[PDB]
Amino acid sequence: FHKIRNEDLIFNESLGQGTFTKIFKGVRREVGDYGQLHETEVLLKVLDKAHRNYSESFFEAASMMSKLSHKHLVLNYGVCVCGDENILVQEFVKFGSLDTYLKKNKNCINILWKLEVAKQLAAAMHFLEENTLIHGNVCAKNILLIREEDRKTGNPPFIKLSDPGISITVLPKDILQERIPWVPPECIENPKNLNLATDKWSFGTTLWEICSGGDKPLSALDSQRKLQFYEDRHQLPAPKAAELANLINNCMDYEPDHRPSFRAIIRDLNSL
Ligand SMILES: c1nc2c(NC3CCCCC3)nc(Nc3ccc(N4CCOCC4)cc3)nc2[nH]1
Repeated sequence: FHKIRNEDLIFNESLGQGTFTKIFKGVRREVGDYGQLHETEVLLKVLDKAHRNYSESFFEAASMMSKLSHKHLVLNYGVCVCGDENILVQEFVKFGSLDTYLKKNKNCINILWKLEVAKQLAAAMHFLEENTLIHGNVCAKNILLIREEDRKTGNPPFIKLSDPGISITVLPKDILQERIPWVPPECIENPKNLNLATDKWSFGTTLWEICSGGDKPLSALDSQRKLQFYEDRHQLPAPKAAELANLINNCMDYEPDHRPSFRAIIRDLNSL
């Protein structure tokens, strides 16, 4: 990772929090191409000091996203490690997270918008699958909107996938359980079971989110009831906008080997 000086980072407004993290908008002072000085908007992700013993997995998650270059993956700019502070410096994405956007605009996002975003997510996941790279935390909170639909020029929305955060292979079991039904049943059974098939299941859950106006599936269930939902081999209810319900259920197959390839998923989306 490129090291960024603490003195070159300005922290501004809080945008939210993740698992053991706090997230801020900020500014990076840098020398750009041609030696020109710039002050650039950036996303600053800060690992909680109390959880600094997770720093390796915190940074490894961003490393994954920088292994490859792709138009649908958020860019990492560098890191700042100062004292007990572990900071990831990333691309600031203008319109924020997809789950909040879907809720704010639930009454003016139509099925073609949802389909285009699903296709873009599937394109990203196909790229990762071809590179045998596991993401491990596909969810609408980890999708960011670079630009909105422009109905007048026929320009679609454009999304990027963000880094997965600290891996479910090291997180406390209670956090994995709270993340049902994004975490697949085999990973609840054994977090070592994390596999490319993991991301097909989570992709299904994320499609459910995309079709549900920012509702969170099973949010009314406490953790014990979420665990029992998997024990009973239940499926999520069809979204009211049900056009992708079959694909959701095909991806959320309790048998990992039966989940479709992302090539097959894209074929299904393109046939709609
Ligand atoms: C990598 N990770 C990113 C973000 N993650 C946030 C993490 C906390 C919840 C909101 C998204 N936000 C980013 N930008 C935001 C842009 C607008 C935002 N909102 C717009 C709608 O009104 C609320 C703020 C929020 C975050 N960019 C980014 N790159």
